Amino acid sequence: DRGVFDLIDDWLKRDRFVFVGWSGLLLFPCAFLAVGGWLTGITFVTSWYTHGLASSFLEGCNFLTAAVSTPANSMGHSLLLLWGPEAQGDITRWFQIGGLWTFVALHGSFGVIGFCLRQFEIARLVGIRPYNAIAFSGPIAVFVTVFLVYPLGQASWFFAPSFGVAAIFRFLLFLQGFHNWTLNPFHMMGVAGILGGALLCAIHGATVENTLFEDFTPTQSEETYSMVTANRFWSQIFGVAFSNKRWLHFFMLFVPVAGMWTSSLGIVGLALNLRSYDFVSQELRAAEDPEFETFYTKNNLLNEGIRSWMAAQDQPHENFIFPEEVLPRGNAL
Amino acid sequence: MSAPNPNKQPVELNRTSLYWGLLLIFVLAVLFSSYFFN
Amino acid sequence: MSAPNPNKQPVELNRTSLYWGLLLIFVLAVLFSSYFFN
Amino acid sequence: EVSFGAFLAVILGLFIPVVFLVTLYIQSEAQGTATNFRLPDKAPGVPGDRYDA
Amino acid sequence: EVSFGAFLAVILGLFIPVVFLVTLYIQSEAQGTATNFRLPDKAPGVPGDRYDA
Amino acid sequence: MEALVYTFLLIGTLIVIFFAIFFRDPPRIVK
Amino acid sequence: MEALVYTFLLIGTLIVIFFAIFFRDPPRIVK
Amino acid sequence: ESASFWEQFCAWITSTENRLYIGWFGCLMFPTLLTATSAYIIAFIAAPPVDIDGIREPVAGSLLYGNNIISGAVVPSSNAIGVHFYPIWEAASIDEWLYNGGPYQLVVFHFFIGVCAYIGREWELSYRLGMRPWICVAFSAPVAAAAAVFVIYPIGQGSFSDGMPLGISGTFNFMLVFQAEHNILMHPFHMLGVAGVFGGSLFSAMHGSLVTSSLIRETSENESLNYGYKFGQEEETYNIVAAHGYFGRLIFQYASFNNSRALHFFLGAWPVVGIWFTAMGVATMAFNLNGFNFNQSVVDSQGRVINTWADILNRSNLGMEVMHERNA
Amino acid sequence: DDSLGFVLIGVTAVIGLAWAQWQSYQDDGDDFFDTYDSRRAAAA
Amino acid sequence: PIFTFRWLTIHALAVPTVFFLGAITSMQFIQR
Amino acid sequence: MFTLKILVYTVVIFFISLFTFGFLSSDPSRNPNRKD
Amino acid sequence: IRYWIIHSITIPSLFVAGFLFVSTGLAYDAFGTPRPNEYFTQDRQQIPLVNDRFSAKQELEDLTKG
Amino acid sequence: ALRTRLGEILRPLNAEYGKVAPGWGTTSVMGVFMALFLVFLVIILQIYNSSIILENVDVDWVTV
Amino acid sequence: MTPSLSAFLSSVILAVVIIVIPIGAALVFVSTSD
Ligand SMILES: C=Cc1c(C)c2cc3nc(c4c5[nH]c(cc6nc(cc1[nH]2)C(C)=C6CC)c(C)c5C(=O)[C@@H]4C(=O)OC)[C@@H](CCC(=O)OC/C=C(\C)CCC[C@H](C)CCC[C@H](C)CCCC(C)C)[C@@H]3C
Ligand SMILES: CC(C)=CCC/C(C)=C/CC/C(C)=C/CC/C(C)=C/CC/C(C)=C/CC/C(C)=C/CC/C(C)=C/CC/C(C)=C/CC/C(C)=C/CC1=CC(=O)C(C)=C(C)C1=O
Ligand SMILES: CCCCCCCCCCCCCCCC(=O)OC[C@H](COP(=O)(O)OC[C@@H](O)CO)OC(=O)CCCCCCCCCCCCCCC
Ligand SMILES: CC1=C(/C=C/C(C)=C/C=C/C(C)=C/C=C/C=C(C)/C=C/C=C(C)/C=C/C2=C(C)CCCC2(C)C)C(C)(C)CCC1
Ligand SMILES: [Fe+2]
Repeated sequence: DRGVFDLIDDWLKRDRFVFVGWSGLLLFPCAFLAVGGWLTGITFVTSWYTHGLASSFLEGCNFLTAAVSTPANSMGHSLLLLWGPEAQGDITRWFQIGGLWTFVALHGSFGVIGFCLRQFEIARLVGIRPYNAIAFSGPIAVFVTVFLVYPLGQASWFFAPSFGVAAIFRFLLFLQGFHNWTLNPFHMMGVAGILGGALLCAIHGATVENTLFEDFTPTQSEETYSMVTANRFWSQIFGVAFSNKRWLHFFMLFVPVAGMWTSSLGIVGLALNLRSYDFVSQELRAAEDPEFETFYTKNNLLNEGIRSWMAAQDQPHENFIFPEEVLPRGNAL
Repeated sequence: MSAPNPNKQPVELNRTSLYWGLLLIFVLAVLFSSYFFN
Repeated sequence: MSAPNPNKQPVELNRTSLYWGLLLIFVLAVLFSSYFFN
Repeated sequence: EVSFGAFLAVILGLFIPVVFLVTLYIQSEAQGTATNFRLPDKAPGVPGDRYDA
Repeated sequence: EVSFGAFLAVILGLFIPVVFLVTLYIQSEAQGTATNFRLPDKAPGVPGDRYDA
Repeated sequence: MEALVYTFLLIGTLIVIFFAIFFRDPPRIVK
Repeated sequence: MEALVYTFLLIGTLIVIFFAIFFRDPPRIVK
Repeated sequence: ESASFWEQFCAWITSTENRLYIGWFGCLMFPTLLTATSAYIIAFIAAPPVDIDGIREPVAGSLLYGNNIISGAVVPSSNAIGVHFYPIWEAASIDEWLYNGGPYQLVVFHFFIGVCAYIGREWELSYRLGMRPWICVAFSAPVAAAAAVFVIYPIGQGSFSDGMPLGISGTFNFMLVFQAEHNILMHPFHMLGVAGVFGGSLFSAMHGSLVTSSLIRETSENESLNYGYKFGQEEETYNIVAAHGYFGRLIFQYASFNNSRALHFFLGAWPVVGIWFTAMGVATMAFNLNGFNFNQSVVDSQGRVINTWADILNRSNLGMEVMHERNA
Repeated sequence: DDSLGFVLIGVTAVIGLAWAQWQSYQDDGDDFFDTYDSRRAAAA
Repeated sequence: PIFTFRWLTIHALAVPTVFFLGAITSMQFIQR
Repeated sequence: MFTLKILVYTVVIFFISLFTFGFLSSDPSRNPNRKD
Repeated sequence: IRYWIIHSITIPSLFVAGFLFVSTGLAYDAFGTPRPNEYFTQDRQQIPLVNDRFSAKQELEDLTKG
Repeated sequence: ALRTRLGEILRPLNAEYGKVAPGWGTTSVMGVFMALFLVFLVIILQIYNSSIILENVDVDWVTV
Repeated sequence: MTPSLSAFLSSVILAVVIIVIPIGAALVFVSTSD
């Protein structure tokens, strides 16, 4: 248009094979480095000096067991920059101390910021409301709390999840054994939103496909399915039914997104070990009365079994020499 | 200045929204009562 | 029959009656709290 | 010895009638009948005009 | 030991928002805006017509 | 005392569900 | 916590009195 | 010439004017589901502890016996019963019936019959209303998951004590014991189920935000936009081309599901197929076809075992397993 | 009662006679050539 | 050679992918 | 108890027979596209 | 067709370069990944873990030597 | 609208609604201060993170 | 000037020199060209 800023603005918003925009200056390099850094780590970089594990394709791992493992516990919450005082420019030592994890997590953090900015930018360019950006704040809150806020409250980056399939599976059982994360009401609200979102996806797609009108042309001014028939069906099957199409689609937004946001609030509490581990009255009752036993008390026994049997190898920086007599067993109870 | 305020608006809450609110509050109480009591 | 009921009537409570009820309930609570607590 | 039942008697014995009076007045404001400075009902269900009008 | 403050948390945590929702709906019924099966507002402060007249 | 509160909460939830089913806003088709 | 309840009740009564005085229904003379 | 009583009964049962449709499938659904509902409520509120293990150590599951809503459950049947049919009339006393976990069998069997009849009832109402009958196929996936978790896993393991308890903490206990014994996390079918559930939430939020974003202006300022849609209207309530252009520019030039039919088919199909596969994974793990075992997969030149993340997962599984196998 | 088969036989008889009463005034003797029978004699 | 966006972007993905694919293939011939 | 078994048996058989004889009562005709 | 004939030589060149990067052991030295014969040494039978933050570079060098 | 003694006093402070500097104004100076603020925030973060270790600065609890 | 401080200064200079300035110059060139 007028100035040099206007030509750059016109070039970035030009209709090409992939939209760039101003957010693409932040999204495209950060997302490419995070994904490229993750693919580099699962292929070549080991976790031998941080976890005592082999976690790369070079060492014999497959796609399920390879991971970009977290830094060593001695690193603390260091940013672990390549030029930082830990690696001092040595990229080989940087890979061995787990600096690739902070590389993927930090560039991935600015990647999801750039993607949400991209959602805002395209919505303003097309001219629609920015509800996709609000819906993406759910995954942003989950990524920020789990991969950044939770290790920042813990001892080090070591206790964050590692970028891998089986490594994430360990992180699930770690938070169950150490925090009783299933008993947290914030995770329960998260399960309700995520399972409810899958229900809403299945039930809405089936209803539209089955209340279809006998005739989708892209420029169809009329609706392709009968809302009256769909409302009549679910009112007699379930008792209640949607009657507003706009409320039905806000609800499809709200339920899974609120599940991500509610579970993220509990992870923040888990960062400071403010966990919902026990019911004190039920724990006191089982102490005085050994015959007393509920499913919650049986679960706390399994949490003790998780903690003591993994701690020797899950946290190798600490020695944790546990003899067989102190290892909890249901047999010798 | 003790004049009729033009920004005054009526407030609505239809029966569906009332049922959603009652269900949300009752289910939240059901979920959090065990944690509050212990 | 589910006809429109002609005996339906609106219910009225002016601000003076609201203030009288609030004063009565608060004063009754003030009077009886000492006896309930002991 | 904080009597637990006595606390609920004071709280719920105050909250519930206050709520009932507040709810009655608010729907009275919506119907335009929350003032005593208005004429008697013109018709069944139709409140009279206010004195200021 | 019955946690005294926990009883108020369950009771007042349930009663107060239920009261707020019930009070909002009742005054909405007085204004004829407590149904979603009505047209949008024809004017500011004037609710739209119901679908069945 | 706690079990009474739990039972009251669950029964109240079921009452709310009953009212939401049978005393719902009747759907009217726009003309 | 009994004294807290007593103080809350007395202050609430005074608040109700304040609202009844200064936010009363304004008297209008009929014409 | 008068109408027979059976004709009036058939007219009332299959009537579309009832507030809740009954139908012939509902003739099985309503008494079974109301039986299981009242029995579950009674057993949840007040029921004596059930000796699930079979060795005279009972587990309390009712509210009146000292547990809350989270820890409350209808405890599964006793290990002494196994997969034996245990009705209330085959027990010597009501006390012995409640001691052996009979309420679990009653509630589970009535609930299973009720949800199968619910599938049939969904088809039935779809038939009476003249619509396409595949909502019941979509509901067949959570029904399959419930069947695998309540009936089929006890069949494979040989005891209804191994079924999922009808409670929250009991569900978590079932999940932990199942992971310890079968490694469901490393099963490909549970990966497909997690992909289905995560993707279903993604697609639900995506579709909802896309429709909510492109709503056509029909209301005034700060009024709820939901009044812009009229129930029974023919015209579209949102701008489909604007949402398609946004979704196209979001990822790559032409990626929007331009045909809404296949978009909604994909929405209805993805989590249903995922839940089908995770139900079949749970059902196949009942017969000891466990998940992937990548234990001791990395060794050095001298034969020493280098652990992987699967080894740490196995250590967690071993801890849960040794705390579950009470004097094996 | 005693052998539990009379409960089975007795109940399906009672509902069976009600169904047979409905079936009596059904003009289904003639055979149709269609995917389903749309003929249902509703008395009232 | 140099397109405005396309040549640099698709070569930023294709060049490391083929190099990685050759590296993955060589790992299958390592005896451990 | 034998009486409870008798009552449950007759209730179950009653509802099953309702289902069975209802689906035999010309069910495919009970559809809105019925040809008169 | 001119770009196809240069892709016919560069794609095999890049695939061979990735193949030789692993088969010659250059991938182990570049990334610090230990070979199967150097997970443990004669003087170190335990898992080599970094115990200090700011001496991590020196600690890795006095432990991976030889 | 009501005119008060304090309202007449504060009147020139709210009398410049919609007044702008034409064009880009002082955006170039603002971007420099934003860039300097970003570098400053990274410095004090890396000092706290011990990614920058200064000469006589020890990030630990101090006495007196 | 400690090695960590010098490394930080080199990182800032490097980011400006090989990331911000080349991308901005390329953007200006392709915006004026196209
Ligand atoms: C595990 C589950 C999961 C995954 C993998 C996922 C993935 C995705 N969702 C997206 C979108 C969305 N997801 C949404 C809601 C949801 N998403 C959910 C769950 C998920 N969503 C749930 C549960 C919801 C419901 C609230 C919405 C509303 C959107 C979108 O609008 C967006 C979209 O367009 O979808 C069509 C895309 C973001 C693209 C992007 O940022 O590119 C840029 C690339 C970046 C930023 C790189 C990220 C780097 C990450 C953070 C760290 C590195 C990770 C490694 C590369 C891989 C590690 C893998 C191991 C851990 C196993 C991507 C396909
Ligand atoms: C004695 C007793 C009772 C004992 C029981 C003990 C016990 C186990 C108690 C249960 C406790 C309990 C309820 C726990 C749950 C607590 C908990 C986790 C609460 C979550 C709270 C919360 C705030 C979570 C945040 C996430 C969130 C918002 C989740 C909400 C999930 C939710 C309600 C989803 C909707 C589910 C659902 C069934 C929707 C179907 C909608 C439907 C009918 C659509 C059909 C339809 C489709 C169409 O396409 C069209 C077109 C039309 C027209 C149409 O109609
Ligand atoms: C689960 C169980 C739920 C139970 C909830 C219980 C709700 C019960 C609440 C109702 C009682 C309160 C309603 C009063 C509301 C009220 O009083 O309104 C005043 C009302 C005004 O009458 P009008 O006919 O003018 O009112 C027109 C309408 O506006 C009234 O609705 O007169 C009366 O009701 C007559 C009784 C006079 C009573 C005077 C009492 C004042 C006593 C003094 C106060 C104490 C001060 C002491 C100082 C020493
Ligand atoms: C870290 C780092 C960095 C970065 C780097 C990068 C950026 C990289 C990239 C990388 C990359 C970028 C790579 C890639 C790779 C790829 C691959 C590895 C692929 C593979 C593939 C495959 C394997 C496939 C498969 C399949 C599927 C998936 C489906 C269908 C079937 C098939 C089979 C075909 C730097 C330098 C800055 C420095 C610092 C450090
Ligand atoms: Fe839709």
